[PDB]
Amino acid sequence: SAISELHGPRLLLRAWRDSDREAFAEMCADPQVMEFFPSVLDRAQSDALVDRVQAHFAERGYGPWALELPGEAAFIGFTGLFDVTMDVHFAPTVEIGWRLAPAYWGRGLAREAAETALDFAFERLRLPEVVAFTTPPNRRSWGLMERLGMRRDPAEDFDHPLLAADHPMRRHILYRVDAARWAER
Ligand SMILES: CC(C)(COP(=O)(O)OP(=O)(O)OC[C@H]1O[C@@H](n2cnc3c(N)ncnc32)[C@H](O)[C@@H]1OP(=O)(O)O)[C@@H](O)C(=O)NCCC(=O)NCCS
Ligand SMILES: [Zn+2]
Repeated sequence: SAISELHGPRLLLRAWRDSDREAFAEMCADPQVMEFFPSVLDRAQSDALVDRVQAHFAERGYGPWALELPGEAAFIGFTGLFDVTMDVHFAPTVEIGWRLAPAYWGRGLAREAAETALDFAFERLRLPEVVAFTTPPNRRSWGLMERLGMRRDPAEDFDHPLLAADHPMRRHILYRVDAARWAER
């Protein structure tokens, strides 16, 4: 396979390692990290998530990269691209998502990771568009989407189809950025 690593000024976006699973599990168990998600995850659930990531990298050659901070930390979380195949109005497409350990918030690291992942999406993969979705309360998350230059149509708000019809977290907002908008920043 030989999954290609992506480099920013500060960040290394790399394939996941066994050593990552411990660090990622405490992130998944952190109520500040998982605040706008349905719940925190146990070790088994966190490992399942990593298995899905590795399987995504095996099939597609890209995925949510593990974020390394050379000269500081081996693992501060993930940022990158996931294929959207679920039954939503904007499928099929590619989504960008991110999760940082709280110690690394407020540093522009999610921004830098996301810019590196989108550079890849538009320059190497040459995708027409990348989406991002989150819940309205998760201001840190859609705050990053709009600072990245992604734009929301409130009319494109949707109920996540892999949650229950009456799930309290069901309502998601959609941000989009196309090759043209990304190149124009
Ligand atoms: C969503 C999340 C990744 C955002 O991370 P973040 O660190 O807030 O985002 P950025 O990398 O853009 O950093 C922005 C902050 O750094 C500051 N900053 C400092 N130096 C900066 C730099 N060089 N570049 C950019 N921002 C910089 C900005 O002013 C801003 O400060 P503020 O948040 O207090 O206003 C993070 O809150 C998180 O992991 N949350 C939990 C997981 C989650 O919900 N993910 C979304 C799933 S839908
Ligand atoms: Zn959600």
